Amino acid sequence: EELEDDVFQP
Amino acid sequence: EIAITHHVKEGHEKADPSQFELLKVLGQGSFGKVFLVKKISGSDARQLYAMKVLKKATLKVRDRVRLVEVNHPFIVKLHYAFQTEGKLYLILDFLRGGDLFTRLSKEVMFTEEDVKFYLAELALALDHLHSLGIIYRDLKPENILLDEEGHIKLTDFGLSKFCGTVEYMAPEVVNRRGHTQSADWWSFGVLMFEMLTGTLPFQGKDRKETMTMILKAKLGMPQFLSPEAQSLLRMLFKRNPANRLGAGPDGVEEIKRHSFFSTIDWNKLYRREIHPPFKPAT
Ligand SMILES: C[C@@H]1O[C@@H](Oc2c(-c3ccc(O)c(O)c3)oc3cc(O)cc(O)c3c2=O)[C@H](O)[C@H](O)[C@H]1O
Repeated sequence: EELEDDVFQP
Repeated sequence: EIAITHHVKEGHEKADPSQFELLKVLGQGSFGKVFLVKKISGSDARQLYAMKVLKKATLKVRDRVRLVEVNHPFIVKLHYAFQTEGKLYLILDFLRGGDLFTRLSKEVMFTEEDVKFYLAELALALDHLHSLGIIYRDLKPENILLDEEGHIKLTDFGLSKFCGTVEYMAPEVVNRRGHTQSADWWSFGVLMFEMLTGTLPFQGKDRKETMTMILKAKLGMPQFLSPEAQSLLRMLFKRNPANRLGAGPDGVEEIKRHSFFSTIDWNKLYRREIHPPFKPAT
């Protein structure tokens, strides 16, 4: 993984 | 060609063309030539079943990760699947007056209220299959049918044209590093995005670009969505499966409690006491 868990922007 | 992934029971045996006998052959519209058949042997002996005979289709038989058999209101099931004489025979539940959800998706737009209904029924169906030991990996609108009354009928079998549709696959599936049932709740979110926005959240010109988006893309939240829908999409579209809604022990309960489904009486829904937003022709 090591990936941005949140996909939608803030 | 078409790829049917059959999630068979443990111990469930293969079938033969002679073991069933044809009563009617009809056209279920988009289902095509459907043979209606009744079984001669086994527990299912004397049961009406739809038969499809497909010429260009590949059968994969994945056993269930894993007793009482039951007919879930929002699921159609592949009972038997045999390749005989160069033809793929599929024995499924007869879905009288069935239609494709993709048909409705093109013809009419859904309100968020409409999406709640179909997604609520799909979540019940998906959790039933998860409870049966089935992980979908590539749940997609093509796996979603509608019955004569307008209720969702989820196929318990895979349908792809591990061949699956990358656009609906969670990161952990795309990575080919491991997945659990939580990968299917990401796809549930992809469906929700496409139902509510009409477009796919992750789509490139090629599978590598589409894969990359799943793994790395930062998405703009469609702001015309209700706050509840935005939150559910934000909570389902989590790349770490451990941070995803529906990955905990209560599974679909984490999703059924979300503010987006707050208007659903899940008990009434299972009893088919909530009337579908669109009623098929009859
Ligand atoms: C395996 C599918 O069989 C036929 O459609 C049926 C489908 C179906 C499913 C998903 C799709 O995306 C789709 O286009 C069709 O589902 C059935 C379910 C049943 O329980 C019984 C049936 O006879 C069909 C049934 O006849 C159609 O020939 C379809 O083209 C083919 O892909």
